[PDB]
Amino acid sequence: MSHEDPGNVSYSEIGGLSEQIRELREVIELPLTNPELFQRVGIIPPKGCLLYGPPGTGKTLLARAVASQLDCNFLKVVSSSIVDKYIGESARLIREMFNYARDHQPCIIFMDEIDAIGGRRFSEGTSADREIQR
Amino acid sequence: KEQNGDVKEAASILQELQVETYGSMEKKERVEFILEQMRLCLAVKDYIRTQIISKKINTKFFQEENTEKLKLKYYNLMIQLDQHEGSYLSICKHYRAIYDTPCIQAESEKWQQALKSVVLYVILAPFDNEQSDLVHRISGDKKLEEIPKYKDLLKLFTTMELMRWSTLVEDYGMELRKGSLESPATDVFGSTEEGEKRWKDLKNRVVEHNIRIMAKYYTRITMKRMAQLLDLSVDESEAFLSNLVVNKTIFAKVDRLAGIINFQRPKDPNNLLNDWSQKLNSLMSLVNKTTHLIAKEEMIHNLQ
Amino acid sequence: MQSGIIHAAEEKDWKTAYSYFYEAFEGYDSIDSPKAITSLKYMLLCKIMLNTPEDVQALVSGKLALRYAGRQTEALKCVAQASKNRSLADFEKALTDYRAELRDDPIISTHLAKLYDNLLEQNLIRVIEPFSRVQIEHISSLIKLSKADVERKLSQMIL
Ligand SMILES: Nc1ncnc2c1ncn2[C@@H]1O[C@H](COP(=O)(O)OP(=O)(O)OP(=O)(O)O)[C@@H](O)[C@H]1O
Repeated sequence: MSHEDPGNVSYSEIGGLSEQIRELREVIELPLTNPELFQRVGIIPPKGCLLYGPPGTGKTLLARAVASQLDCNFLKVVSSSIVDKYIGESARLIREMFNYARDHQPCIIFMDEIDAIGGRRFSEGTSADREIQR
Repeated sequence: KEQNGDVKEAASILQELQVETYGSMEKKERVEFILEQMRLCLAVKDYIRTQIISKKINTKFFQEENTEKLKLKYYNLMIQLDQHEGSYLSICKHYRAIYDTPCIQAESEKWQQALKSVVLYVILAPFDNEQSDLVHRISGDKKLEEIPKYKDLLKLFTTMELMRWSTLVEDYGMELRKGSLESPATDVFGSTEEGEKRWKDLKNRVVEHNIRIMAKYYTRITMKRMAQLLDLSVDESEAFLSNLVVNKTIFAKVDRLAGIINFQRPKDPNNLLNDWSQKLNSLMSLVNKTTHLIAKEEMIHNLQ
Repeated sequence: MQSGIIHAAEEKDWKTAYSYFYEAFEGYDSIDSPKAITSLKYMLLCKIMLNTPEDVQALVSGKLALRYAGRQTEALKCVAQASKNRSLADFEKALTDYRAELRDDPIISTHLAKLYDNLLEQNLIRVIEPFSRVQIEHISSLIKLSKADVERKLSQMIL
């Protein structure tokens, strides 16, 4: 909860892609400010979103700017926190994470470099390949 | 309003009502609009739909603190639908809410007839434990006893006993020409079919009320005595006792061939009868023993 | 549907007989109306065969039965209502106007004779319940029937 993103101004300086920003502004900000519009239509608010690169760049910047624009609460997690050396209990630390996500809600959570922690276990091998699957 | 509407035109607005309920919140004007179609639904003659759209109104309640006083005047439209067909009890609790409009009044004639309208449905409602404590809330009021017919009304309820039904018609048959207030009798006797159904209702209520004391006082009775007691033929008594036995409100066995009829006494062959009776009676003087003990103990210490 | 008819002539299982007609109606729904309107008659009648008229009104009150409501569903509701009210006179009064729908019953003798044998004691439980000692001649006037077969049926009720 100690992550610091400058801007504000930095949010105005990123430029492209405009319409992508106009998608994320909505999917992120609208469900919080106007939950009433969703319950009328019957549409469920999207609970997740995927932003990938680098065909171009600007992923982390843009989302990080939303943290400082929407204000409210923001939570940043580095992908290096999943291993925990022996006893991969950090898996249950995800349950802790979602515990306080249910307390401090609303909140925004970032997941960067998910390919290391969300791989496909295609070739069964070594050891820690499996713990990540857990 | 152009074509004055019909079954189809009133149905076009129906599907459009709920479109803006979840679209936006409007305090007053919308409510006034959402009650506009049911008053046309009475002219549609279809009641099963009128009760659905009226079921959308109750979730909007409580509407008080806004208007105040107009929406309290709409209940006069709702009681019309509820009083119509199947329920006399549904108007019971709601007429105490239509009684809150003369509370702000500032009006005498409307209020004075509001009291009779709220007091006379007790007979039209089937007896229930909720009715018992319902009538006690209205009893004892300072404004209520102003009506002399209210003393007759109350007399039939308090401690029961018996009365001639024709002498009852002497008091309640004058109220048609009497008035001042003719509105309660305008609802009862306004429609010949309505008035007749409430005549048989009053009869059913008085004969049912004569029964519940007989149920506590018997023991047994001759059949022919109940006929002269209820001022009707024995065949009519057979009909009455058939409905009372299928309502299983009171168990009885009434033998027509031998003339011996009775309500209860419950069988209770051995166990529970002697158990409760004998034992609790014996415990009376036992638990009262220590009670009068301290009575003499204090009296003797007052003078010594 | 045929599974239902054969089970109705077999009379062995009155439960699954309603299940077969229910599924058959699920097949006939949304495509062919004439088969869907005639499918409800058998399911509701087999529920009357089970002596459970209370659930009939609950099935016809759903939004699915309102589109298919018609002159036949009132003939089903009136048999459910006469069995609930336990009155043969109302049943016979409605039996003449709905006889056009009564002829579609493949076997009119089975359901009517079993229902008559049933409604017999459903009319007896009203006259018997109020008092234990009862004369046969005056109580037979309510049901309007000779005393012979009546005593035969009562003794059967003891058996
Ligand atoms: N739209 C933009 N406006 C301003 N600076 C930008 C923009 N896009 C990228 N940058 C510069 O790129 C740097 C990193 O941003 P970003 O998160 O896009 O890199 P990245 O996604 O890690 O790149 P890659 O995915 O190739 O590793 C920032 O320091 C910023 O100065």
